[PDB]
Order: sequence, then C-alpha cells, then structure tokens
Amino acid sequence: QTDEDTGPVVDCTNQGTNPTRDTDIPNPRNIGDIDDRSCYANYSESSILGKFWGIYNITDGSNHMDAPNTLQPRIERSLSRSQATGAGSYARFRGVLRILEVGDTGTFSSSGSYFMQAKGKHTGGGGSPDPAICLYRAHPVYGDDGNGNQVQVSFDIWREQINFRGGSGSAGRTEVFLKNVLKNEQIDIELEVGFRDDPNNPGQTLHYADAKIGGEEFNWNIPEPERGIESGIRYGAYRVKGGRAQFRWANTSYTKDEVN
Ligand SMILES: [Ca+2]
Repeated sequence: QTDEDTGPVVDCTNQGTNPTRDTDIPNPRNIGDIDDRSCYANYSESSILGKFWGIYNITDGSNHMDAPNTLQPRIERSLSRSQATGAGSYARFRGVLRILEVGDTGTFSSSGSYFMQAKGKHTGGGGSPDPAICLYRAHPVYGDDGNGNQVQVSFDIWREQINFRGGSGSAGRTEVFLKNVLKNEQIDIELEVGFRDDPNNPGQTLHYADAKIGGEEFNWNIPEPERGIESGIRYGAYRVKGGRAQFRWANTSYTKDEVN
C-alpha cells in the first residue's frame, strides 16, 4: 500500500493548478490554513498504513502563485502564531511524517526540501519582512533499487538556522545535521517554538526552537531572544530546486500559549 507519485516529474498538472493559495479540500484532516503555491499538486489525502495522510507534493518550477523567479514552490499549512514573549509562551506542532522524495540538484547547498519551519518576526529590521528562523531540510541518500538504479532510499534531516535575526544565504544561515530516517518510515514529529526563563540570567528570556524527531530531541536557542516578538510554525512541503518532493503528514495537532 503506497501513496507515492512515481510518474514523470513535470511542473504542472491540471489537478494541481489551483487558482488561489487558499485552495483546500472540505474538512481537511491536517490542522492549519492551506497555502498552496505549486501547480504540480493540490493538498489531498490518502488512507494507508492505518492512518489518514495529508499529501504534500511539489516539483521544480511549479510555483505559479509567487511572482516569477522569486520563492520556491510550496504547499504548507500555517498555524496561528504565539504573539507573546514572556516565559511560557509557545507554539507547539505535532504530527507523524513520512518522507518519500526530496529535491536534488546534485549540490548539497541547493538540494533537499523542507517539511516544516519555525518563523517569527523581530524588532530592529534585518531580513525579509516575514523572516524564517529555522527550517527542517531533508536531503536525499541514494541506494540501489534491486535492479541497478540509484534511487532515494533514506533522508538526512538537517536544521537550516539563522546565524542572527533575519539572516539568509551563505553568510546568514548554518546547517546542523540532525539524523537520518528511512524512506516511508513513519516518524513522530514535535516542534515547539517558544520563550522560557534563561537559567544563566535571572530576568532574561531564551527563545527556542526545540524539535523531537523519531524520539530524539534536537533543541536549539534562537539568537538574540530579546528581539523576537512571536513564535510561529508552518509545515508541509517547501523548496525543490531540482526534481520532486513528497511529504506525508498524519495526526497533526497544534496548540499555543501567549504569556506576557
Ligand atoms: Ca496546487
């Protein structure tokens, strides 16, 4: 039982050519507001492996929503941000992930695709007007398929993280390797982005993006916590600079708290 796209990689299909970013099915099982910027596919669902999965497939060159030659294709869901910065404020997403395919250019720095990301605006400028904080970028690992062909068999998950608020590009972000997961393996996911009391500094706050991936913790403190105004999460599929990305999400949940 499989819900993998194996046809030719093309940039658009009729069934994926949505006219507005908010194109969704009735009563989606995945939580959050759809943001569909890929004419390759629309959000849909499968019933396999004993669960219901939101299907997020995108291909290189399929972004028909953003102005040309700007942002990568995506189909994501946005989650209401925690707009507070006191200790105890947080945004918390959970779900079950399967990775089936990710983008590949043959060069690491442009390969891989994001299945979720932490965002949050900050004071003082720097960066785009709604800048990312960190993204969870899955890179392909190849192996033989049993008939002599190299195919994607597993995925190295890296965190792409700002060096400073608003950072982007080679100087503005760093890649930290997290862990490998097999193709189609069901992975428990948690991402919590929030503010907590700084142990080393009585009155100060830390801004964190702490993930759990398949039972393992990958915690990280966001630079310049005093400039953050909020904590936000998005998930789905984003970025595909060559080829096709395929992510599957089940049993998603989201909660938040705003504490001043
Ligand atoms: Ca679409």
